[PDB]
Amino acid sequence: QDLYLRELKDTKLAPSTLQDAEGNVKPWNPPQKPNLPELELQGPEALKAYTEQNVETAHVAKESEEGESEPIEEDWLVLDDAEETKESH
Amino acid sequence: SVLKNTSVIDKIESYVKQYKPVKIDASKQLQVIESFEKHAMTNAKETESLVSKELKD
Repeated sequence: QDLYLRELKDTKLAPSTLQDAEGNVKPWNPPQKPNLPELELQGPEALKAYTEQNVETAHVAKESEEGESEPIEEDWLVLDDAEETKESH
Repeated sequence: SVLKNTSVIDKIESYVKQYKPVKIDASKQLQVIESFEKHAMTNAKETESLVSKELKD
C-alpha cells in the first residue's frame, strides 16, 4: 500500500538516519552518539559502584581470631577460673 | 549474551575467574590446639583418676 510503503520509507530511511546511519538527527540538536554511547555508558556504573562495581574492590578474606597460642598465661588463669566456677556445681 | 554491548562481561568474567582465591583459609591452630589439648587432657585425666579413687575409697 502506498500509505504503507511511503510510511515504511519515511520511517526507515529516517530510522536509518537515527540509528542505521551515524548521521544523528538534524531535527534534534544533540546527537545521542555523543550523549549515550560513552558517558551514559557510565550511567550503568553511575547507578552501580563507580570504578568499583565492575572493578569488584579487592577484599581478601582475613583470619579468624584465636588466643595467640598463649598457654603460659591464659591456661593457668583459665584453670583457676573454671575451678572457681566448679565451687557452686 | 543478554548484554549485547556490555563490553565488560568479558572483563567482569576475567576478574571473577582471576578472583577464584580471594584469600586463603586460616588453620593457624597448630600449636595452640596442641597446648589446649595438653592442658585439657592432663586436667581431665587428673579429675577422672581422682573420681575413681574417691569411688574406691
